[PDB]
Amino acid sequence: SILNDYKRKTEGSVFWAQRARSVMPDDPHGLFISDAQGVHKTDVDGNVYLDFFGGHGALVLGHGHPRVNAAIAEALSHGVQYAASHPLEVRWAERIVAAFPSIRKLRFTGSGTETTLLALRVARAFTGRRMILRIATHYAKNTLLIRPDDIEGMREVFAQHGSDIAAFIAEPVGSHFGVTPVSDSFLREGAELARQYGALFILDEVISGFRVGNHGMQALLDVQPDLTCLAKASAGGLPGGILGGREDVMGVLSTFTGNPITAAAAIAAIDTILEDDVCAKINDLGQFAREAMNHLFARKGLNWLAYGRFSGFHLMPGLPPNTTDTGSITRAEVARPDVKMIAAMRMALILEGVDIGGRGSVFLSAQHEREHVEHLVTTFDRVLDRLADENLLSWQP
Amino acid sequence: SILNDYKRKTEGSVFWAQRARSVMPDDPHGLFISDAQGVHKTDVDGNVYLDFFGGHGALVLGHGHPRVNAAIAEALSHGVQYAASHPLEVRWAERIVAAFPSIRKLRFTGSGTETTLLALRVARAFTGRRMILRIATHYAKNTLLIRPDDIEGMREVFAQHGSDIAAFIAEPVGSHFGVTPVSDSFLREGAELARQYGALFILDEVISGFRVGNHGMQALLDVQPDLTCLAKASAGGLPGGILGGREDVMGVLSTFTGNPITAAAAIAAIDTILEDDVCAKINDLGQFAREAMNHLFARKGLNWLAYGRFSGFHLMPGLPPNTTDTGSITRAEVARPDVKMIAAMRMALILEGVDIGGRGSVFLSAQHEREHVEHLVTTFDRVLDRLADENLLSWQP
Repeated sequence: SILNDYKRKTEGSVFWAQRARSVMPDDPHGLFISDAQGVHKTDVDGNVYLDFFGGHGALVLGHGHPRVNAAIAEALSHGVQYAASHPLEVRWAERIVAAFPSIRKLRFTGSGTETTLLALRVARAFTGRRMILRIATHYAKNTLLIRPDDIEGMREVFAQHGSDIAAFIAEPVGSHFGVTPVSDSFLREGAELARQYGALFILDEVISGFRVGNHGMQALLDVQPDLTCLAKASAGGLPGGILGGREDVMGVLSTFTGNPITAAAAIAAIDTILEDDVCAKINDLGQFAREAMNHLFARKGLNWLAYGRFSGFHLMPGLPPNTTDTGSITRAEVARPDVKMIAAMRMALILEGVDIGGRGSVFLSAQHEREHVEHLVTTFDRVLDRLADENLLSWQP
Repeated sequence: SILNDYKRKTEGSVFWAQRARSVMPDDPHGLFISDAQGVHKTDVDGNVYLDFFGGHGALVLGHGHPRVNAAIAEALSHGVQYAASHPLEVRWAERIVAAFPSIRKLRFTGSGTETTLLALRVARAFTGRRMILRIATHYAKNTLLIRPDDIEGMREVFAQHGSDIAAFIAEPVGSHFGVTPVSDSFLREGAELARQYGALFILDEVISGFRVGNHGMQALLDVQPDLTCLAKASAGGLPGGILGGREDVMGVLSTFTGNPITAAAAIAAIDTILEDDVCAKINDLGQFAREAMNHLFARKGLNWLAYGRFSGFHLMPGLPPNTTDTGSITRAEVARPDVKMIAAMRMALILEGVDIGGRGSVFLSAQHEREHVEHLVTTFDRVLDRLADENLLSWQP
């Protein structure tokens, strides 16, 4: 079986998973990783994998890009781990202001989490209002919830509550870079409704920043958010966040200090992304990968769909591969894929030497090539056959 | 003047502060740091400072301890920046469970902020209750506030609201490691009130962990918190946090994955702290420093007080140095020190080659010695004379 093959391939991860279970809360064991470089990683058993998810978006340039690692090495040699005032942080900030037209002034934070938290406090401070509107992910007294793409629900929320809404906060593309898609038009209307009711619009660009393009998702949306949240690729793949925005709104900021090692990584990563035309190349690769996967599903006679935008894709078992409207995903109308099937899919991919994320998600990096995507297609072909072998596939759409 | 001497000593920091002001929200310029090692740091002008605050508590072992840096270097050479499953994270977790008797199971987080946030969500999940009790710092519909050491206010809060309180969360020693002191007895009573009303008790050990002793502040309090928050020294001085606690409460956990570089630093730092008896040595140094500073104030005829516990101290201008009850600080009865005086104090210390934190706070590390504390005393003697020179000191208690 897939499961027994997987356990036999990863006996060292089984060993470590047992030690982990004794000190952490509690289906099949996860993969313990010992090394990574480029677009490959190695587990504790010495198996090598082609990696399509390591970093969860934070590694736009792949594992250990030489320019980033050289900057980190030089910064480490000076011995400063934290500083509120450091030249590298200023140079990092200069890149962020230059990239995002809406970001006039910024503050560094310890994490993406602290950034969105700080953004809400700043919105409440600046407006004096108490309530925050956010988009529902699955379906907190000052939290209002709205389903993605539910324009009419959003209008009723503002009509009933708009004068008490400090801000509307939204992640573009969709939750977790598009697992639940949200339309650009829904974000633009929410920004307009926010302005008309005196609420701020906070755009969470923690994943989109320095991935979808050189000036953020907000440039693609033609929207000027009052506040922008950044981290991940905008921090060179290292820990830390950035809250940026309008001068007047950021003025309300007039324990985390600052991280010069992260700043060194961010300067090198941003310059490489700009110089090497990385966002365009991974956007093209993402479109190639979605088209190749949907052609594979069609070839095999399977009602699966590869969906998404930019340098990522996601899989929805149960929709036909020629599907163009992802509304049934956004509206949570598609049946949840069988959890045993998804687990076996992830295990079978690992048996073939490939790893992806979650229930079937992929990020592409600057170091992936079309040849790697073709290897993913060939591997998925075999994985689907093995799922069929174990009666884990359904064919009704 | 102090101010003009300071500007002349730090002209390179003036240069960088100008570039910083163009990209960040907006009294005197901060010190831009280029290098650090041991208990010293260097600014962009090449001035060297004896450092009593770098890391804000996170550097229990000083700047660039050789054992920690060797571990970080070895971990970096393998190229893995993030992993949910990595052997070093398991070994790090084994140290945390071994150190804290209350921590049976733990989850790693991206930051101290994410840890206290996650702790509140876990408390609400486990209890089903909506409200959180925390201690007031200066004097959020589900947030209840109580002043430090206000036992009677705490009882009334529980009488009026206790069945809806998911948790009482408190930082030991006091806000920012004792700037506003809170008594151990107040924490013990709050833990008892929490249990009796079905609320969880969350102890924020982000600063106390692996600083006050080898088994946390909770061992010194004889309290078994349901959840413990850790970061800073418990993460080897590197980014990341840890939420630990009771098996049943952590069971409610059954985007951050894990950081093997932080784990490498934490293993090395914890082992060094344990092996080298560091907590006892910096507790002794902290007591020495408070006594030496209060003797200095007495010698000079000044009504200033050095207060605090463990490896830190804080300064309260306006209280006599023989003061033993810090209740007037806890009750916010002491007048706020003049902001011009505090700024000049910090600048004058820098002119003498020393740096401290905030409005007069100090952390001591494993690499500080009594000789360094004596140099701080001698330097403060001169700084106080210069404050008097500029009519910045008041002598009424």
